[PDB]
Amino acid sequence: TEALLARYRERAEAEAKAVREKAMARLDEAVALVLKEVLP
Amino acid sequence: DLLKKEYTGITYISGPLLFVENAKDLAYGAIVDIKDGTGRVRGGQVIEVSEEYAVIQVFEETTGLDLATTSVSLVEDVARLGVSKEMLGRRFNGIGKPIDGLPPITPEKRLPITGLPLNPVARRKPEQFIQTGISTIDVMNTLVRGQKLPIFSGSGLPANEIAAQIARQATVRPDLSGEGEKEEPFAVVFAAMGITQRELSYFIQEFERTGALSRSVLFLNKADDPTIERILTPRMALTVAEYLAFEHDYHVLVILTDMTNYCEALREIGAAREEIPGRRGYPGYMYTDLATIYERAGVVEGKKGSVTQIPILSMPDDDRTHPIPDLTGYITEGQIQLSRELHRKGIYPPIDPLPSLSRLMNNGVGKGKTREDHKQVSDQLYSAYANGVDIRKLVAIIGEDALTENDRRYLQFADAFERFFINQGQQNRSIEESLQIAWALLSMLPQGELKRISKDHIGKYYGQKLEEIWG
Amino acid sequence: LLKKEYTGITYISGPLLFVENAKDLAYGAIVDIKDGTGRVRGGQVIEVSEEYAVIQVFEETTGLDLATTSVSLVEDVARLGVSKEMLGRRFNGIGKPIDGLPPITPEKRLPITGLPLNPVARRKPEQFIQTGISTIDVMNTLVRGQKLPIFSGSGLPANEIAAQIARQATVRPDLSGEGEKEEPFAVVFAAMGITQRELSYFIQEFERTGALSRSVLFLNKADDPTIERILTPRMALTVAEYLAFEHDYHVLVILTDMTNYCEALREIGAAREEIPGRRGYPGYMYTDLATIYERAGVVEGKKGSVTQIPILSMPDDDRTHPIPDLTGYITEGQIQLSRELHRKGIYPPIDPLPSLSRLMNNGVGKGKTREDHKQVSDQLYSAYANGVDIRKLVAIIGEDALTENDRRYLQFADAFERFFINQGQQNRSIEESLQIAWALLSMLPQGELKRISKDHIGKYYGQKLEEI
Amino acid sequence: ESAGELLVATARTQARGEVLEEVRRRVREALEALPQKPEWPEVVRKLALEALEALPGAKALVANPEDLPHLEALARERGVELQAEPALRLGVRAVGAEGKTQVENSLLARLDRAWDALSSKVAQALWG
Amino acid sequence: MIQGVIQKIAGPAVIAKGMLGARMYDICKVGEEGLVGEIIRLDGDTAFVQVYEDTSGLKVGEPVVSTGLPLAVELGPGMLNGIYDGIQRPLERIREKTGIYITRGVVVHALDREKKWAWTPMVKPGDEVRGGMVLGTVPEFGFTHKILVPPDVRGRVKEVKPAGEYTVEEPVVVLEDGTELKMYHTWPVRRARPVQRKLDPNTPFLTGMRILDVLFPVAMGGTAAIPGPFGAGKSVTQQSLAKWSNADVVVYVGCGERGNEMTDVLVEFPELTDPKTGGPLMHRTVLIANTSNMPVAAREASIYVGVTIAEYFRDQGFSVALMADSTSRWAEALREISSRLEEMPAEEGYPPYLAARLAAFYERAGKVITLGGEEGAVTIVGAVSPPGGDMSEPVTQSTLRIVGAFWRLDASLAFRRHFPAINWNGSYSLFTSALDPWYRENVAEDYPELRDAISELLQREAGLQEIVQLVGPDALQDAERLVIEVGRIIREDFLQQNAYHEVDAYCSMKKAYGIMKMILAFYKEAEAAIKRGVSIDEILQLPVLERIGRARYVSEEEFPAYFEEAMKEIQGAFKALA
Amino acid sequence: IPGIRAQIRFIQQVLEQREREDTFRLKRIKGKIEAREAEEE
Ligand SMILES: Nc1ncnc2c1ncn2[C@@H]1O[C@H](COP(=O)(O)OP(=O)(O)OP(=O)(O)O)[C@@H](O)[C@H]1O
Ligand SMILES: [Mg+2]
Repeated sequence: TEALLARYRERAEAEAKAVREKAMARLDEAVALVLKEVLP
Repeated sequence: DLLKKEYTGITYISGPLLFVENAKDLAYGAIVDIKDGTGRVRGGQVIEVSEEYAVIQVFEETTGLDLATTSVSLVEDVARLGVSKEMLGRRFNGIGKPIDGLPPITPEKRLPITGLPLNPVARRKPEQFIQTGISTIDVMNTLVRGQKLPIFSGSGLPANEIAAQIARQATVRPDLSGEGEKEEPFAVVFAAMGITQRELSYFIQEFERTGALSRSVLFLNKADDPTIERILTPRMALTVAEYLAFEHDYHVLVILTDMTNYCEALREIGAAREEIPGRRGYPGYMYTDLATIYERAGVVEGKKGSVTQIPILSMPDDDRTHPIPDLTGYITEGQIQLSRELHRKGIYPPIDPLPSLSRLMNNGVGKGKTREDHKQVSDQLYSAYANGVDIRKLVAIIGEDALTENDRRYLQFADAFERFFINQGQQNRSIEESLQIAWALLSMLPQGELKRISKDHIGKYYGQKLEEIWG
Repeated sequence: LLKKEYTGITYISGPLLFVENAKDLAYGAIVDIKDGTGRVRGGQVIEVSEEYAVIQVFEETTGLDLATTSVSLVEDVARLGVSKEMLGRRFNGIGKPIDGLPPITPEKRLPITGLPLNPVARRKPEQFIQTGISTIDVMNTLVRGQKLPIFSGSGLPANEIAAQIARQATVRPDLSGEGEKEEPFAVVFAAMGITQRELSYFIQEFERTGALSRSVLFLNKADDPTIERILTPRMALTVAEYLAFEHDYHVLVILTDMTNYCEALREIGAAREEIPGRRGYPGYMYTDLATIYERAGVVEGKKGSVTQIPILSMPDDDRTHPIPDLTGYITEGQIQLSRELHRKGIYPPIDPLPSLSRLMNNGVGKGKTREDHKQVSDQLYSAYANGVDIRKLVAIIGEDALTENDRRYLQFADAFERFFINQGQQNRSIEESLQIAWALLSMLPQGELKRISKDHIGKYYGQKLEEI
Repeated sequence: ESAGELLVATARTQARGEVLEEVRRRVREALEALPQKPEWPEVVRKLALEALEALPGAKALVANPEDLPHLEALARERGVELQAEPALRLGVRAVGAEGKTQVENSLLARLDRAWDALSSKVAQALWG
Repeated sequence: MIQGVIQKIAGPAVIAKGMLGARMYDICKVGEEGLVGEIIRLDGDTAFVQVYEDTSGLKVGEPVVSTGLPLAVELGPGMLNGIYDGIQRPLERIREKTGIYITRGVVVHALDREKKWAWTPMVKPGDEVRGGMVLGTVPEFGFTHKILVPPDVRGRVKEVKPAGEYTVEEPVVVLEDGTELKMYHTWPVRRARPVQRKLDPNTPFLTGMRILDVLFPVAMGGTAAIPGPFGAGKSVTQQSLAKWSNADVVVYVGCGERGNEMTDVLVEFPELTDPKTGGPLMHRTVLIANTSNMPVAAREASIYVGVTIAEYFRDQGFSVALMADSTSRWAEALREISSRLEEMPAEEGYPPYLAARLAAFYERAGKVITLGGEEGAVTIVGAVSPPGGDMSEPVTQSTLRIVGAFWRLDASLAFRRHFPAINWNGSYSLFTSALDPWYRENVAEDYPELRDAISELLQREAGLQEIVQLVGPDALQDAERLVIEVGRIIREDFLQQNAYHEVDAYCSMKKAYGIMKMILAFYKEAEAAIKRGVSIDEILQLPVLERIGRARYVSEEEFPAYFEEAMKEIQGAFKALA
Repeated sequence: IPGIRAQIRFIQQVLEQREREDTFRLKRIKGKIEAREAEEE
């Protein structure tokens, strides 16, 4: 049935939101770290 | 490392080759970008370096390249591929770039694509019997884990279907071996060199049906794709397979769809380079080049992973003496050779057992591995089938009326063999079923003619009739 | 009218010499090589470059040197002078007379390679040529504009059949239905690698019947320079095209021993150091032979035609040899001679079964021969093939086991061989050949003639072999 | 039955790609803003020196017209001619004696040349 | 543009000096008369030019101008009902400009410029337009020719012309960026035209020939090779395919073949009817003619031009059949040009990239979703002319690795005048299993089973032939004799087909099914009778066999009644024997 | 006997062709080395 597909879509979107927030947590820190790394 | 050095001053562009003069800082074997006037970037590899110029083999068509606005720049000194465990479930093209629209992968290591030889001291002896579900392979041409067992196909023979079926049905038999009972599956690396859309469509559809695209890495070089990109595809595939196997304890099955196309690409480059050919124009180093690919399979002491290769090649005119099959057979550990005669009769898989062979078979069969009667049963089957073929040749010149009773029993055995052992369609036969069929067939012969089977085995398995299985 | 000479010869090896300052020598230009002795021999530019120009010399380079030799330009493209007065003459393959008569005055100078015929300009070959040979005229009809070769062997009478067809070939306008007035008919005869004996034979055969009066003969000997052989077909076809498409002639061109032509082509190519093909023959042999054979045809808006009958000898009787193989790929059928019929003493020894005329269907029937031609040809083919199959079936069960129908078919096959094929030097007319065919068919029952409409069977069946 | 697993894996892969692309875009926007900072002359000097020592026997050094003033002395001490090239930005370029070899140090080249190697570090920092 | 001067002339190869800046595979005009050629090597200041025209009479130092553009074709209304050369020059225009002979240097536009086309817009101002969409339509010959956006063009529409009569050059739509979209566009012939996605062939390519359409089918987007020695029937087979196939458009490509064949096509097709649309046959045919004695290097251009035009009509949503008259001549052209390059040769002197070029050409076949979203297909049938009939040769073997069907013509069958002369033992097709559903839903539920039965009977007869010849026809058993005679019937009643007969030239799938069912019914009844004790001779003397003989000659409209009558008669005649 | 004769002739032809190709290659390479010595020494 399509209920399983709907549940899979819901959980996929929830995981996408969770990973996006987890990135938001330290995006700027990662950018600063990579900038420092590239420079000598 | 962090800077871009650009080499204008290209002096030559002909066929697959490009000459650039002042490139004395390019390493032998390095990878370069060729940028034309319009801004398109094309790849290439350095295959000769000197103070005069550098020979570059291009990986794409040379249309639009000019000697005034074209430039060459370095990417890296050694051709490496970014490798991550997250490559499973991804589809890459011949040079290993994604073609499924998903973002490029984040590497964990960058390993050279050529690789390195496996130390003989480090190697482990392949001994794990793999059940393919095909009687001719399982009983008479056993495949072990850590083997290079190619398929010798023809122009219109169904080798692709056999490869798909082997991938679908493959499994170890932990119960029969005595080791730990685990149901871990195979991770399938699939390298297509110059594949047509029909064959690629079949393979993709079959894998999607079986749900194996999740644990498979695909390196696809199609028929419309550039010909010189085929040099890199098998090496990228084997780099990924070795990584997975000997760093993440996967059992990898690698399929190389058409090695004839690879050899043709090699010939194109070698002819461009004026290499002294071997037979039929193929370069003299083709044996070494093929061994650099095939020998990247096996098992290593102290590790749980393995690599198994099932290359598929088409014999040009059904000729086993052609250089490609000849060198492959001198390198690999056996071969499964299809037969057009059996194909015309409708037998599937159309595998002729007499030209087929499995070198490592004796390491994966016998007491404690599959069953005690296995080896002698296979030997007896070969003997009887050979007798039957000879008697067919005899009838072709003398006529059935002159045949003695034993000769007719052997002919009937050969026909029944072809129709009930070789011919199985799409059916997963356990080694036990295959042995049972072999025994029912050998029961068509008098007790005493089974000189290769020990008396105790004859007592324990001889006598059952073929009707007990069907009808 | 002034001439420019080049003294900058820097290399001579084999048939090539190099000229240093020959920038104005065109590619494909014909040249004259004059040595210190004053002898002038010709050549051709085969490659040209700023550093030097390569010249292929028609003859041996004996007596040439780098100090006195000079090279001069004759014409940019090899041309030939053609006049209607050529009828009744003989030439050597370069155009020079060899009959002891004064040279002709040309009305035009035509390039000998010729331009390709545009497909849009051609028209379908739709009229037949009465060759006088029953097998060809019934089973393998020759159609005006066709290019139908004869495949012969080492000892088979190719020359005899060529001479007989040239002597006997006609156009038969009466059967056209409209009764059109007689149309001109010539015969251009290209001979290549012909020995002295064969040249004498052909001169005699063309003088005996006065056919020479309507023919142009280009004869090339086996001791002549090799390149002369290359030009012979092109000179012949240039004359043929001129006659056909500027004087409304129906020229039949017979090219004899094209095997010798291919041997010469291989010699020249190997001299030019080219990559060889199947059996040493140049990889471009197919294109070179097409440049000859594709000059036959009929054009829309012209009343003339060019028909070609190449004649070949298959080495080792091998039909898979490059020469017959490439010729078959170009031509519109094949007439094949058989050694069995020759060992049987049958002339002409044409075997109907492996022979074929691709254009025959469109040049036989109402207004062209008569309405029974195609059905009779197909029925003869069926009957003779069936007879041969039964004959090979007799190598198993023996004569005693054959049925009545098998006996009838074997008898028909034998009588067919004895009468329809074996005609000696008779000039059988189309009507005569059809009558012989109908008489031979009448041996078989009226019901077995499955391929002939009942009307034609009724009209022509029943006549016996009373005419002998 | 594997459709859900495939969909989830694809979603995770594309989300990670989106985060990485956002990081790369931010680093691009930052690098293009480097010239305005007061330390830009030091960056120009160091890049020019790296290019010069990476192209022995260089004939001339090409830089942005607004940037050559910061390179007036460096070129003279090294004995290499300077040229004005508006197209090049936030970078320096060198041309060899032969005139057929050149070296480019534009920060975009460095970014897009080292990104593949730094991708592992970015991944382990973001999702360590 | 880039201007140079000839430095060296050798055959069809010209080396030009002072061409620095010229790109690979870019057209140029060689000599004072502007002979067209393509660049295939760059060395220093020099460019190696292969010329698509005769080079006799050229001199060193003559000008050589590069056009900056690769080899392209003009795609637009005007190609149907037309005959072109290798590089897409109208041969009717060439004739009426220069007479009955072909002279080098003629400059003519492929698409007529003085013809007015009835044009109907379908794009409004301000609509976003992307590569492959249909801007409008024009009637051509009963086809609704669709004016396409060039594949690599995206933009927004500013102005659209109104309905009316326009020539090809008329800008019928202008984009917001200024790009002018006309009734035609150019396309490089060495680049495949893009598509949205490729599909799985699931519909037959109906050829009208029973042996090919039954035993060795080909799908609508499939590939077929038909090798055979000379005199086997390649050209007749391809003409019959062009005459009776169910393709909307046919593109016939004569490479290095006879000119009488193109003349035959032109003379005949204008007085033949389209199978489906009912109009003249030529209106669905495109002819690309580079005969044997035309310039050799033009054969490659002919192949590429044909495939590109076929791709174009596919992009208009048609089903297109491409017939390559001789790919062997294209291989010969490659061999000659490589000899002039001094490249190291692979087998038999062919260049080592021959297989790659053949593969690229054949891979343009397939059923696809077009950039405009419609469904299209290109079916390529490729003739091969092996030297001496040897099938172990490079072109044939390199073709056998990419084609889905292999129609093997046999000299032995062709000499006994058994046509189509297809060796059914050495032929194969890989679309048999994919097309079974279509057969079941469009011919009969049991069609595959009967087809398999007939194949099995043919195999059994082939087996029995060896013993028959070795031992004698009479010495065999009786049921074996039935097998032999039924195989004879199958060959000479079902496999044979006269391409010149008015009715037999074409055969519907239902007609083939009917003949097959009649033969099989006869065979089953004869087997029963032999069991019952009936003698062979009695069976063979039955008059119904004659009715099975004339079945293929029965018209299609009359054939179902003939089939019912014969089916009744087989039973009626074989029951009274007792 | 005629069949075996045909097979023998075919095989002999193929071997002669391979020999001719080898000779052509050897000539090409010998000319290459000779030209190298003559031009660039
Ligand atoms: N189906 C057919 N029905 C009747 N006649 C046929 C048929 N096929 C071939 N033929 C006969 O065979 C002759 C040769 O056939 P065709 O021109 O097709 O040869 P081909 O195989 O293309 O050979 P080539 O390479 O010489 O062109 C035709 O002119 C016709 O006489
Ligand atoms: Mg043909």
